[PDB]
Amino acid sequence: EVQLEESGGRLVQPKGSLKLSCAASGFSFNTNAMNWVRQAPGKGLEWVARIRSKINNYSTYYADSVKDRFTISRDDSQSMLYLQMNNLKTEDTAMYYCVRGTTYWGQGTLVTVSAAKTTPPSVYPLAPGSAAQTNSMVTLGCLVKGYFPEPVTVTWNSGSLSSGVHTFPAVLQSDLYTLSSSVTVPSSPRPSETVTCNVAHPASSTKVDKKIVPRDC
Amino acid sequence: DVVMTQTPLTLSVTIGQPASISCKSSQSLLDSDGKTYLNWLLQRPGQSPKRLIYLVSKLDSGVPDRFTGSGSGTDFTLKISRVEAEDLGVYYCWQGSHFPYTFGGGTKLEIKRADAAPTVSIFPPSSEQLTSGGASVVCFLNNFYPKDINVKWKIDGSERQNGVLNSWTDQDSKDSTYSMSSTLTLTKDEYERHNSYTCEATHKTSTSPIVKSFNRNE
Ligand SMILES: [Ca+2]
Ligand SMILES: [Ca+2]
Repeated sequence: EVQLEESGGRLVQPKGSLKLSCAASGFSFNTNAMNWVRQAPGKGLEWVARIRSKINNYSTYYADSVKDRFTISRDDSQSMLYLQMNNLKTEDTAMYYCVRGTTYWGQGTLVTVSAAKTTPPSVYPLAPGSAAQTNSMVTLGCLVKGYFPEPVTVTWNSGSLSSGVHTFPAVLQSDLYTLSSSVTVPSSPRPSETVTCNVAHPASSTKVDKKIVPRDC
Repeated sequence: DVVMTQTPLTLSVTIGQPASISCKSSQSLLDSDGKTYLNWLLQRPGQSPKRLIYLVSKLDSGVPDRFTGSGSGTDFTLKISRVEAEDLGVYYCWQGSHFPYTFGGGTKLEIKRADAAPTVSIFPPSSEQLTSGGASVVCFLNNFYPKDINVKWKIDGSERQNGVLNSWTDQDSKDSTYSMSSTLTLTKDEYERHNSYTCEATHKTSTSPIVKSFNRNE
């Protein structure tokens, strides 16, 4: 199958530089025009750069906002598309997609341009105080506070608990993100069967497990 | 640059009902070679965009016949004969005729479902957090519809407006419902010199709000 895998995304300081990569497979890369398209957090798609095939002498095109700063290139021998980004600005913060023509999009790689520094989150369990006894369903959660940059992923019981999970998108308050996740299980499992959220902040190489324990005295 | 105008910004449709979305260009997309490079893409939540239509009306492989692309020059239409749950997401038109290759602003297709009251859960600050010097009180408002809800925070009967952070999930993949998280953050000191913490949920499903509360020591 056609596969496009972007690599490179991370936190860069304003005026900094970053090179993105895209590994293409399952098609004749060397005969295709390739594009970079970006999407700013919660925004629409924005076309960035285009590179033609060798037959068209690798002609390059750029959106006005990135022209002279961004460099699109390709290595046909390795089926690799590249995006070198110099003099980065905060408004360049986006998810960057590798696109074969106008047909197939990769998964995307997140680029954060900010003066804020990498900060691992604090992981807080959400356990009911003294809430309703004969409540057939029990809701539990995890509060993931004070991290940067995005993303953060939450998983429950190492991915076993899938149903009943509500993962809330992160909200940036003061150069720090806050996210929460909830899990609804029958009153038969928890407390008897333990409930743990698995939090991952790849940017700070943080992997934290928090067991949800009933509220003590 | 060619300006691509998409309308409506959002629409709410019942599964099995038709949908029609517009895309207009500031100049004709009919290219020098006689072909019109107008694509329709769907971005499902958490997914990357997927092209549905190309060359105005050509359906991509494995794209249901329920989708129809039409128009010419500057006026384009994407029509869905009857919507299915999997149609939910943001639709984009993308022109490839003139450089720079522009996109429309997007149209968010939402799934219309029956109203449903939220189920409300309240959570006090964890010990982990109190030890760290902060105190956050959380409220989960689960599986409600419509999205529009108001959450009021009350400390010892008195309304607090600052330090409140709200987040909504996307429509549930099976339900089409929303869930919401409401976090009240205050200092460990402020939290400890107060006993009653309440979050009040006012949703169209009832005139009376859904109240959930806790007391530091009980
Ligand atoms: Ca221009
Ligand atoms: Ca052209």
